[PDB]
Amino acid sequence: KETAAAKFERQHMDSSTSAASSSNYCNQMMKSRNLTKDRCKPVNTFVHESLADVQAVCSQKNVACKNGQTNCYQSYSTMSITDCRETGSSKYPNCAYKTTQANKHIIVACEGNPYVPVHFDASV
Ligand SMILES: O=c1ccn([C@@H]2O[C@H](COP(=O)(O)OP(=O)(O)OP(=O)(O)OP(=O)(O)OP(=O)(O)OP(=O)(O)O)[C@@H](O)[C@H]2O)c(=O)[nH]1
Repeated sequence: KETAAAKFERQHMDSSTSAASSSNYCNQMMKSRNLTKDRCKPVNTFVHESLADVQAVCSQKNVACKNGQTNCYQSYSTMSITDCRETGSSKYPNCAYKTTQANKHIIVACEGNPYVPVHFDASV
């Protein structure tokens, strides 16, 4: 099956673009990363940094995860991100999203050997 770390890259990494310029970015990216295949994933964040930079967050600031697990980490630096949020008009299979660009600290959960991001928890 798909590994958790690979799923995290597919759902949350987009180092190919410095930031969402396009109003259409989320519509396209939610679809192409398979986040709209079986339903419209309601909220999803893409991070525009190198994979090394995001993996490094697993050795940065240890914080509580929203679900109460203790294995979340907050980036010391802000990073460029895009939040995709489903619209109220959106109806599967024609999922529609608002594309919001920001620079924020990311919070990810890390697991494994190697210790790598497996879940996007929040941005702050
Ligand atoms: O920034 C984000 C937040 C989430 N995600 C993805 O979504 C999945 C489900 O994670 P979830 O936290 O349960 O989703 P959401 O409650 O709607 O998050 P939220 O940003 O909407 O905000 P919250 O978690 O804090 O809940 P809330 O909507 O504020 O509730 P309330 O204030 O009215 O009481 C995660 O695994 C991530 O893959 C993301 O990519 N970027």
